[PDB]
Amino acid sequence: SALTQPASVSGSPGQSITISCTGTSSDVGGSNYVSWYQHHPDRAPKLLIYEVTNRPSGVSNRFSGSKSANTASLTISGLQAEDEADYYCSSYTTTSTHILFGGGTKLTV
Amino acid sequence: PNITNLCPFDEVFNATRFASVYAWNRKRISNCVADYSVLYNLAPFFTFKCYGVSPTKLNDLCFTNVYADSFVIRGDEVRQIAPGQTGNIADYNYKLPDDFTGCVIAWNSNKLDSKVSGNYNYLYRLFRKSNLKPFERDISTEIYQAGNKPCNGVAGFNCYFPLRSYSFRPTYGVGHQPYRVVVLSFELLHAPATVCGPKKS
Amino acid sequence: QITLKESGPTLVKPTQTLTLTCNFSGFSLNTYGVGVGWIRQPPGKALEWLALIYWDGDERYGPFFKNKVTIAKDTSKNQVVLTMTNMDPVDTATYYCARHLIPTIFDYWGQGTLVTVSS
Repeated sequence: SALTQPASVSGSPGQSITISCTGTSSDVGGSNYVSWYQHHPDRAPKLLIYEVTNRPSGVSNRFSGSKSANTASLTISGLQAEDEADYYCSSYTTTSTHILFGGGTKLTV
Repeated sequence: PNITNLCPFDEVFNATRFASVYAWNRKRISNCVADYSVLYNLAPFFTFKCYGVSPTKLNDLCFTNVYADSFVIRGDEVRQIAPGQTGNIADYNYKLPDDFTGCVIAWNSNKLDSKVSGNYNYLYRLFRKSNLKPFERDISTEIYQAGNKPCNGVAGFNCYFPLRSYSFRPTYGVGHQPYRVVVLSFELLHAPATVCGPKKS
Repeated sequence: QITLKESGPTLVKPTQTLTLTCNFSGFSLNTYGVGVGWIRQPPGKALEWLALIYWDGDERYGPFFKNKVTIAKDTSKNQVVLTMTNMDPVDTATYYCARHLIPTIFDYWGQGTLVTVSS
């Protein structure tokens, strides 16, 4: 698709790290309702970000989000081995109602 | 005075579906004790504008009857509800009298009425032969012939369907999201009042 | 409690047509606003969006598989059914059924099931 994401980003536990998802100005650009999920190995996905810098109940306030001119980025602070999983970015697109983001697996040392 | 019954404001504001603009429904409110605090309890009101009375002094007045008209319209047309305005939504769908007294409330509702690729079950008139007198509702959808040649049967060349459909998506910018509008009408102090707030008689 | 479950096969022939079902417990599809969507993910790559169904019979399919997929609902049995044709070995994937809302694209993802295409 016309939507991509970096393959993998690894960060040291106890230090702030950020994983970014990229798109195009036409399909997503300056739209809204961006989302971010995490997928654990052999476990159903759950929602973590549904609006810009917004999280539902059962809050885990350490996670944060940000939106830039043509990209989005999720920041995790104080990494643990539990954070080690795949992370999917998500957004609406004009040409189709899809996300198709590759997702970068988080690693810890 | 003697009566004590809460008015069904929550039966209108908390309603699920709002009808199309060309066939707006009118609900009559009477024989109840008004309370205009829960009305303002909602913060994100895009517009809450009163013409005759002032909103801060709505808690000590008696009304002969109340009427509520609810519908949904585009954002760019939300300013075509004040009396004396003209356009393509105030000339063929809902016109207000010049001496209108009451309050109008409108708020954004893109979170509910929108669809992933557009909603096609909301209609509005686009073609008509003349402007309508205030507070008039029209339902007929006869084939409207435009040119000199008479039309019949099916539409087509210069024969247009007098209706059109909206399309609401979470991708349009501000000014196209479906805005929900409720308009209140009432007259003041000329008859035995059925709607009254708390009193100090 | 709100739960999602999936039911279907694992070995489908290329000439056969895949069928899959999802059961939801905790609400009704008849309510104004809620939708149900299907997400597939082939191993080695990302997930994918197939189709979604709304309360009042509105249908939105994938832009590239309009002529192949077909979904339907049964609120009297709390079931949603998906059918796809022309199986190809690349269709090997894990499938999920999830809730859909206008503000939040997907909320409750199911456990899903892996299906493969072979002899």
